[PDB]
Amino acid sequence: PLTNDERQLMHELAVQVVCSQTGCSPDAAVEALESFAKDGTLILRGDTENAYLEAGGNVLVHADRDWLAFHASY
Repeated sequence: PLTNDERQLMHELAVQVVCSQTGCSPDAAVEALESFAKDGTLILRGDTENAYLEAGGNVLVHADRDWLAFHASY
């Protein structure tokens, strides 16, 4: 399972993705992600190779699990 710090890092990467694709501000992107969370479609999951953050059935972020563990723990 993903740790709290790993989930936090995936959320920060998702905010970056939303800002990049929409030109919006980080606060705006956080609001949109929170809307997905309230609808129950903000899904964080992992397999032995990658972690994924999905919003509304679409993958916003995928990160190598070793890279994510390193950057979340150090």
